[PDB]
Amino acid sequence: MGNRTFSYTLEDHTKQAFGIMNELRLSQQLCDVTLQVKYQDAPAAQFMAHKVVLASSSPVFKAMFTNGLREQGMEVVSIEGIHPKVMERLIEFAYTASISMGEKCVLHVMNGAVMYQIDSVVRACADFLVQ
Amino acid sequence: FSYTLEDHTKQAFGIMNELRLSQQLCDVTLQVKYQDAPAAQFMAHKVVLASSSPVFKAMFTEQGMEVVSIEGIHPKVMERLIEFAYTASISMGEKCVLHVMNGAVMYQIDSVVRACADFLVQQ
Ligand SMILES: *CCC(=O)N1CCOC[C@H]1c1cc(Cl)cc(-c2ncnc(N)n2)c1
Ligand SMILES: *CCC(=O)N1CCOC[C@H]1c1cc(Cl)cc(-c2ncnc(N)n2)c1
Repeated sequence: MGNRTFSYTLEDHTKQAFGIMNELRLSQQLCDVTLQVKYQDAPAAQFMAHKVVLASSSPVFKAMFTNGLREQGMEVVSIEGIHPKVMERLIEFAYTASISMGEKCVLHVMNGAVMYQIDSVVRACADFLVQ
Repeated sequence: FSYTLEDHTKQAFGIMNELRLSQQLCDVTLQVKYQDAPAAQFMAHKVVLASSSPVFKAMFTEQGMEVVSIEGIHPKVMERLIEFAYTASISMGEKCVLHVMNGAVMYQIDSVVRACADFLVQQ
């Protein structure tokens, strides 16, 4: 009584939500950006995604997408300086909160994570290197 | 090795909520008309609303900003549901729990329905 308002956090929710966002990415629905990842004259690799989700993972993505002006349809964004396999895992991280690596690719991933200022991935890579 | 950063989705939602409140990257405007109350507009991200509700997901699955009209749900309810989608938290009280529950039912947001029922039964 007394017009008091109560708040309730639903603890399973953000994990289920990200799962749905990842599903939509993989079925290429609602996406508004296509990344064209050109590295060292390999053929360009394409990844579709949602700007709001990439921005939520990376201050670099957030600045890129919120700063200028385009046609507010599907934007094709040229990306250089990072291997597509690295960018693939950084996108997967933004949508899953998980990242996989091996001895042969941890430095690659760390380098990408530094470049996109994904601090939590940088720290996971560090953890991996030291063990 | 595989890592899961257990705090990440909470932090990400924080940022998406910030972008919603600053009206950045939004691709849907909900125009909500109820009874005699003033019309309200809510800008959001279709992918985030879809993440919260099978009804929003079906609704959206067009290019650019889409203006979508909704009738027969009070703007304050819709506002609570949007806030939930971006925070994982729902607010209610004695005099609006049925209204929030109705909204959650309509949008098939089962977690929120259950939280409303829990609240109602506690009274
Ligand atoms: C850990 C190694 C690994 O799993 N893979 C997957 C299959 O492709 C090769 C290899 C890999 C993974 C990543 Cl994330 C990056 C790279 C890579 N190779 C060369 N140059 C760069 N910049 N990255 C290989
Ligand atoms: C719990 C009651 C409450 O917190 N509020 C918030 C401030 O506005 C008044 C009141 C409220 C909240 C909600 Cl979610 C809905 C309504 C409402 N009033 C009339 N008709 C409808 N459909 N909803 C009031």
